Amino acid sequence: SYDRAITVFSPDGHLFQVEYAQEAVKKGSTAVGVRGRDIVVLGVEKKSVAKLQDERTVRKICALDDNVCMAFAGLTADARIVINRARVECQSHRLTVEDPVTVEYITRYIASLKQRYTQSNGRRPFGISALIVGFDFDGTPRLYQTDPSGTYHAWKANAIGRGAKSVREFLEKNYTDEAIETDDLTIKLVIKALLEVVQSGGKNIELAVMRRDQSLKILNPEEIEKYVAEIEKEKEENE
Amino acid sequence: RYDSRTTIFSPEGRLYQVEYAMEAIGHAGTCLGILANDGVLLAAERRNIHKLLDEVFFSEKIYKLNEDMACSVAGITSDANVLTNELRLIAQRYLLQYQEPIPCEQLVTALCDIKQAYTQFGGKRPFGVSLLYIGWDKHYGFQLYQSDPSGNYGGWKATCIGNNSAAAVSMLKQDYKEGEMTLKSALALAIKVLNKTMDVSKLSAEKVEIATLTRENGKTVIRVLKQKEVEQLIKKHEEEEAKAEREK
Amino acid sequence: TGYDLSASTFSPDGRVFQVEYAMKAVENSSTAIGIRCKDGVVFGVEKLVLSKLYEEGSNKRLFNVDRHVGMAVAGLLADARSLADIAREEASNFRSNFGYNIPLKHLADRVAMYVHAYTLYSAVRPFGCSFMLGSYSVNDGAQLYMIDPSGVSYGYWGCAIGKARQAAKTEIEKLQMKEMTCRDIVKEVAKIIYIVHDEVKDKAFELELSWVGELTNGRHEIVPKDIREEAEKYAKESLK
Amino acid sequence: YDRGVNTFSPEGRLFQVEYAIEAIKLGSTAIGIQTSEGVCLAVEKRITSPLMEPSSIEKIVEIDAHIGCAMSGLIADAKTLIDKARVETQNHWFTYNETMTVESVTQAVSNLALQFGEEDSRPFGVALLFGGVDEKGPQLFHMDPSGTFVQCDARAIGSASEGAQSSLQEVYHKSMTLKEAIKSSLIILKQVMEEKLNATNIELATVQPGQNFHMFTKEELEEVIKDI
Amino acid sequence: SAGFDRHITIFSPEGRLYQVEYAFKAINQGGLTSVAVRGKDCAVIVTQKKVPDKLLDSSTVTHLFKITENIGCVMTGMTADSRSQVQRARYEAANWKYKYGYEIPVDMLCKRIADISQVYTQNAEMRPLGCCMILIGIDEEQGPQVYKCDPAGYYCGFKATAAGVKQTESTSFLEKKVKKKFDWTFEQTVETAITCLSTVLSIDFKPSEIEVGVVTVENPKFRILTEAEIDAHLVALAE
Amino acid sequence: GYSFSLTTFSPSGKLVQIEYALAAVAGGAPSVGIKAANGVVLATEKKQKSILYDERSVHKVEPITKHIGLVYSGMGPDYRVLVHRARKLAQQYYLVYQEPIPTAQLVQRVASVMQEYTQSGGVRPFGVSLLICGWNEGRPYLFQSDPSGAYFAWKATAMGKNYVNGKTFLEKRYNEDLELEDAIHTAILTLKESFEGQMTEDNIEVGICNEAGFRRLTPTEVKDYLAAIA
Amino acid sequence: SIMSYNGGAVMAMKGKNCVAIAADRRFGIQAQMVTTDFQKIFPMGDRLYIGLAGLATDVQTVAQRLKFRLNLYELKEGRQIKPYTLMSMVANLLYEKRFGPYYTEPVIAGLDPKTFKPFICSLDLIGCPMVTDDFVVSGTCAEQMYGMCESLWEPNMDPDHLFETISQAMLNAVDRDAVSGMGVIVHIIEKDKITTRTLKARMD
Amino acid sequence: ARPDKISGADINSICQESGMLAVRENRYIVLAKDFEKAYKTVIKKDEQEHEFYK
Amino acid sequence: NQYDNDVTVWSPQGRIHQIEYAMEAVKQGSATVGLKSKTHAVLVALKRAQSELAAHQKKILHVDNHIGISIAGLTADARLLCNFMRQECLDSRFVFDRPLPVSRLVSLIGSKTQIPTQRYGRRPYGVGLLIAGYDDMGPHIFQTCPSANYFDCRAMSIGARSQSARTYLERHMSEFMECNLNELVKHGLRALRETLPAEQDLTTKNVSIGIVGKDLEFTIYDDDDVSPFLEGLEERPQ
Amino acid sequence: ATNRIETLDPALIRPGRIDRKIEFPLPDEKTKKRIFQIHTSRMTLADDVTLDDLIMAKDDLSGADIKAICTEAGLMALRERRMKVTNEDFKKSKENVLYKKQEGTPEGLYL
Repeated sequence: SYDRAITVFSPDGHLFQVEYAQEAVKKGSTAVGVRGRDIVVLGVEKKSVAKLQDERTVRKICALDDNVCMAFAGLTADARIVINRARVECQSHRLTVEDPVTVEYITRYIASLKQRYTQSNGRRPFGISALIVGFDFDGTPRLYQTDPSGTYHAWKANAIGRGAKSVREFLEKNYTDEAIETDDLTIKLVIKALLEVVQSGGKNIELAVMRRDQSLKILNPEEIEKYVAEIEKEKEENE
Repeated sequence: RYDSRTTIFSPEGRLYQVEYAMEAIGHAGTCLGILANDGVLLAAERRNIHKLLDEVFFSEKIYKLNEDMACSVAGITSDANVLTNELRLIAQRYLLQYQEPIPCEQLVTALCDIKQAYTQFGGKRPFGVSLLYIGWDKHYGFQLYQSDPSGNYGGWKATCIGNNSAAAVSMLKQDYKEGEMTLKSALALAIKVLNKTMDVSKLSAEKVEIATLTRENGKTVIRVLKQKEVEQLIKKHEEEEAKAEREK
Repeated sequence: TGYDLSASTFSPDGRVFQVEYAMKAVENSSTAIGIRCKDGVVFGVEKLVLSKLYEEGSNKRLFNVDRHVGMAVAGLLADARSLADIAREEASNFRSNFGYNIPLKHLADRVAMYVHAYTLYSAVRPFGCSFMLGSYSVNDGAQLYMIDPSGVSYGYWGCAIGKARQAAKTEIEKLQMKEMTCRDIVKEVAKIIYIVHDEVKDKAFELELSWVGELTNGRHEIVPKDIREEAEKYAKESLK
Repeated sequence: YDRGVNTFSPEGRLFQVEYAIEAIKLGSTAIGIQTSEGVCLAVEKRITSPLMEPSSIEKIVEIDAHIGCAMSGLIADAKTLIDKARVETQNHWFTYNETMTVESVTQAVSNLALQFGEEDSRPFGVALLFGGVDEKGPQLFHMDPSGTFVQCDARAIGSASEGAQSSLQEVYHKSMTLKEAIKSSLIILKQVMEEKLNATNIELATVQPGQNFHMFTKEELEEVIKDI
Repeated sequence: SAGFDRHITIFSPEGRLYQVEYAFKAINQGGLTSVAVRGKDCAVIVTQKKVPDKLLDSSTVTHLFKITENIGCVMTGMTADSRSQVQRARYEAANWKYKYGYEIPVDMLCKRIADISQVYTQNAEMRPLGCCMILIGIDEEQGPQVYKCDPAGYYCGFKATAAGVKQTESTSFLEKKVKKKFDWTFEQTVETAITCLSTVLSIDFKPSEIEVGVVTVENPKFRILTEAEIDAHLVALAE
Repeated sequence: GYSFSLTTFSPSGKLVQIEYALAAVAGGAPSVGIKAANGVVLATEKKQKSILYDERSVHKVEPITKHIGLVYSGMGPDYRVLVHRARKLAQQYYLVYQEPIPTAQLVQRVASVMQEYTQSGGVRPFGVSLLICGWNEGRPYLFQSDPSGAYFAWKATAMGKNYVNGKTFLEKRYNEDLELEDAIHTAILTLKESFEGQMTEDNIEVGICNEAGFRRLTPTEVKDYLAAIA
Repeated sequence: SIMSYNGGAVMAMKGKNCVAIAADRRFGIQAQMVTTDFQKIFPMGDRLYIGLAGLATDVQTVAQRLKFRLNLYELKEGRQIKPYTLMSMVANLLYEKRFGPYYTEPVIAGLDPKTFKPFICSLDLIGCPMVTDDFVVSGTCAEQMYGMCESLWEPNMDPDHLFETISQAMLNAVDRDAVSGMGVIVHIIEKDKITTRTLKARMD
Repeated sequence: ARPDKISGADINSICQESGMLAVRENRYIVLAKDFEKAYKTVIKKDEQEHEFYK
Repeated sequence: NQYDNDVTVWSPQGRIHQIEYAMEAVKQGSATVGLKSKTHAVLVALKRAQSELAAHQKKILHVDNHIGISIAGLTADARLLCNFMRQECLDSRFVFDRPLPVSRLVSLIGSKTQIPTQRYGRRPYGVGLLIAGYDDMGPHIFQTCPSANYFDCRAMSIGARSQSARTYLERHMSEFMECNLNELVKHGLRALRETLPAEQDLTTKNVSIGIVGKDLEFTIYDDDDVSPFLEGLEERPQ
Repeated sequence: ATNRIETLDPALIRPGRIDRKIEFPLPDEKTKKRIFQIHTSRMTLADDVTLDDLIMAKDDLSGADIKAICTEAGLMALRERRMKVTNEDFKKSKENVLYKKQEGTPEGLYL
């Protein structure tokens, strides 16, 4: 019983820092991710270019292997350390059994490390929640999410960061059965998610794709302008 | 209320010591580096300008770290020595392992991880020091970076130190330059920034410090320049002030 | 007081309350005395049965560390057992490394340093024990020692550890200790234990007598107290 | 006060273990019933979103080919304990060419269910139900965070366990049959749950001595649901 | 002031620390008086006993502790710290004799004991040895020496020396007494020691209370005096 | 009641258990050191508490090598520990390089030692500020450090009681170019400015640093010089 | 021998106001050569070279280790290194492997940083320094170079005669040598400039 | 030379202790032992004093 | 009351309240009674349950061929000391190839439990051992405590409301010594039936009896050799 | 009426005392327009803006947001001595009100 420390329970059976460390994620930048049937795609919002510096270093979407893709929320330093560890874990797994690394094993690694990191004596838990997207077994699209407690939790679409309830609520009203594939409709689905974002500034949108066989492709802020134009065309056709 | 250690969180989730480390940063020396191709610069303000020193070190904030990189520094001064010896050791380990100069980004992330390991672990004092980066590589050319006690690092082209440099960043945005790689132009711009931002009346050269880094034919030399060109830079900038009062 | 928590801190007047609280903890324990004669050392402990649940021969505070050295402890019993084990270990090491019997002063100094080191640090408490050390040697005679909870260890002729610490040595010092053999000192210790606290606060007690000296040829053991039965036929004559 | 695992109460007791027993209560419910025909077992999933894939959340896991499990509380402490049991079972088969019986499984788990210690970490926050078939027929086993392990004939855990045990002792006797106990359990489930019972809410795990393999029911559970 | 409740060894405001200067009267819980005298090629220690008891012995009560065959010392304060410091001094003098091949000078031992007390002071979490040690010794080419060791770790060494309980007065008398430039032909030293303690305490007592520790450049062996010769000196100073 | 102890920052300021250590340093014995053109002169202020104490036992001016002097203003028992550290460390340098260690390198490593002791959180820092000097490569140097692990370089400075007044006098009286003897004169002047007046061959203790090496002067030449030097 | 596994020959000769260092070019296994461009003379700062002969693995590893400690020393202290400092550093680096020794014979050749004072020294495989004034040699062939350099050296030598003397000595001693050959690199340095020449050797 | 911690009101009381002790001496003469008793009586805890760490 | 938190801190009255709190934690266990004859040592405990469907928690557990223990208090420390007990048995069984004397075993138990009562970082063990064994001098009934002051007796009883059991031992400790096994065991349960409230009766499923003899190996029983021991009784004198 | 609810007596939120606990969440992004309508119902304004531009700006919504927007727009109006408030007043008012105050905390954290 108190917000210190991590080790003792509440008198009604809670952990304060486990519950409180998710708030740092919940005040963090928004990053969504869906799975198609063949091409999986995701993206972050709030690029927030401050007019005088470069932004190629602030990239919140990366990869550990050619088959898996990353995202996170919360603070950036824990994401840096966890991904730098996870690359070496992926490569050590590759040094073992010669398969491409399954998404399930590396999510069990990351959440397990995060949890046994939390259980120890006075280590501040990683206030992040990762998005781990891959299509490995005959191109079966999978995306799991993490938690500061360290619970991998398999979804079909995902939304975190600021206002994640509303952004996930849009996918409730959007995600019918016949999404994909239909890759173009998955493209427009990512575009409608970016239009349903908390700010949807139009130029602060950064999205990355994976066709389950190719590499990670960073798009261009003219294709997305065409996507916003055809989405506004669909809104006018609704009228 | 929920103060005591660096670890664990305060319930927001916010932090205590990262914020207080930045507020430790703000009351320190002001430095800057500028947008320049074919070279890059560093500026620094002389703390403790009392007359009974020696200045036989030639360098008080600048540390020519590997061959082609220097670093300004700001904050608690002995922790800067602690980090700079280790950072030279990291760069020299990289050179030992590969026989190639370090391309500066993994160097920056390595130092950020060194700082971050003291952010998570407990109970240790995190380094209340931000510090700059100039350097050259085989992949991007001249570069600029901003280290932070959080472990976050920013690739800038016009950098930021604390309360004595928020107005400097405001002047850097309002007087932004792009396209001119002429180093004397950026040196005059930095002279203007330290003329307004420092409270030194008429900008005595003993209170300033300027170091540059140019690419010469294979060598990538670092120029800790002397005082007389600083003197004529001051006279040039004050002639530009006379040009400014031509509108009266 | 307050200011009384850790064993490493001092007081604003300069003493350690942990040492003091460890000292007066043994004050509540049972009375244990000792006295030597000109050719031996006699122990004796006022030991109490709880109500009817004991067995008269359990948990005897008269230990026996070495062939010629044994303890007469009082205080916390398990702490005394642990300290007895450390004494046995030290006597074993001396016997291993030097090939003869441990002199009692050196043994007392090593045990006193062990006690003192357990008074030094803050993670451990001071001991809650106070005990006796008796010995005999043909080249050294009888030596009777005494160890406080702090670690101040020096010698006596006679001692008492328990409630009636003052009230025993009130009349121990009127014993003519030098000119007597220890077989007289047996019934002396019997009358000393028997005079203090016959029936007052508690119900019943029980006597043990340890015994080392020239008569045992360097052995240290409990008397055959039942043999010659020195207490009760004198105790019934010591009530008048 | 009570502030840590290294301090008793003036009357008892921990006062950390008590808060772990309190932290049992937050979880979803689960019910297992021992029948000599075989051990049946059930759980609620408590699905939040339609995006939340139902077969991904694990409640019944497989430790041995004839040993099931069910978890109640913190997911990751349970995952650690399942990991250790999965290791230890295999070591027992390794060193003995035989199956570790489920009571001995539970002794092995409860050896460090309380080995909690930060120096010389915290106690765990999950209660576990073990179902299996040893040589003596089927076995149903109930442990706790405090390691006080005992056999139970039909134990219910988690939230709303009081009326679950009440209506369970209302309906239970020693000579039950299989499908009767299955429907009797799912009646109590749809009495303690808040949502409409369907194919995604619950899942069953049935182990039999002649049907040792596949301690699970997949979409025939729909047919079991529609018979009420 | 405090304020900080001075629990552990930290710096209090303006500017002091209180643990060691509480340990300065851990000597004063001893209830004892110690006097050292260096005038000429002899050196004299004197210190009383406090024995109220007839059941208590007389040989084992001595605080004159022979460190080595040419180095003796005397202790005050609480007895356990004193005896522990004595065994440490014995062990380190033996280590000197093993390593360096010759008998240790008296100064180096004081330096080592001061270093041990400083290390116990520098690092926390150990009680800092509240006992004061006074050393004497003969050195070649330097004559006699007297040194004092603090619990504070500040060793010093000088001619007329005293520590214990009542030695502000003893140092006052030795300021008034060692100012006249008389020679010290060893009975002068015995007389000044006995009379300075006999003016501080003003008891003029039996030869059975004080212990006299001497060392002289005619036999550099440390020497403890006997009852008969103490009585001989006492009636020799009786006028 | 905060800071307490060594693991956290303040809400806005600096480290209180460094500031109080500096306060205990400033509450120390006065001293002065002056870098001249040819040598550097160090001198202290050493009054015995009584007339009993001996002045051939404890020594303030202390050599680290044959060409490096070093004094302090603070607490002796910590002073000896860090000096012994510097001794062993300079000998390790002479083992590795077979060459006498430069004073800047000593200041680097001693500063690293002290900064390591200011690292969190179980020991206190030193109550010791240093004055390091030596005639390395012709040009003499003068290096003052502090318990925070930092260091400086002075022409002339002081440490102890009334160091601000001594500093104003050294700003006033001293200048860049003097000799060793003139530096000795103004050093005894600025020491006698703030000390008590009863100053003999024993109350002060002076070591100099020639280009011929370190030299720790004797009371013979001290009473030869300080017998009413002005 | 183990020293005669990859061959090797390093000659240094002290002139009047300058110093010259030369080595062979051949690299290969015991009788089978591989290449003609193997570096054994490494620049360590300005106007200060080092020569390494013996086992090539120890040569490259010791050269990189010395480069490591050299850069750390010259970046802790902004001045450049004196040659005696280098000699003590190399002796320490070798003597750390007292019982695990590297198999090399380092030769240091450099000038004074302040004056133009020349300097030569050579070391053993455990770190025994030795300063002379005429010449030091190392490698598999020894006695040939000893005879030639004791035959042709004069105390005060203009850089042209120093160059030609070390040229003829190296060429004749390498042509008598079997396992080391295939071209000669020559470094002649001085206060003004650094001259590097390659000689037309017998490629047999 | 004995610090610190003398207040101004204490001097005259020390002088009174010394003078009335000399009245008990039945002499008008102020010796040092008068000041000894005066220091020991009117100082009035604490004191040791010092000479450690300066 | 700020000093009543930790094991290391002495009280200003000198009584470590951590020890007495461990004693009170021991007093909340089950009832059990141990008593010996000259030839046969029998310890009898009481079982309890979580629910009606649940099994009964066993108390008497096997240790060795001539050693068996009762228990009251914590269960993790119970199995911890069980593992240590079995280890100390089989170690000397391996080295000396003899069965142990019981006294040195229980001294090892006290020395094992001393360190978690003196240093900081581990709580004292809430433990209720009653140990029955056979050395060369016959049966022994020892009892333990969290203060590691192990007691030798002839008849003890610890747990909740064990005082009536102790008075029964008082009024039959003269009678225990001569009888054979059967009425000795029914004396034991004529202590356990007074460790209960009188509005219910001691059943089968709640009791276990362990006999070790000078020629008989230590054996635990449950309902089946106990239904023979449960006959031969009268009702309580209501 | 409270801001937080977690630090309150469970004996005071029980019924008998209080029978109608009432949630105030920040309700919806649609009635943002109703508060912009009401708080500009009696001030002359041009068309020149869409409230959707002030719907897709910030994720937490309040009358404390919208009334601050209105008052700062009036400050920018009397700053530029106009009426019939145009779009640039809304844009600068938007940015200055979202900054003052909602950000948290100095960079960075998070980002």
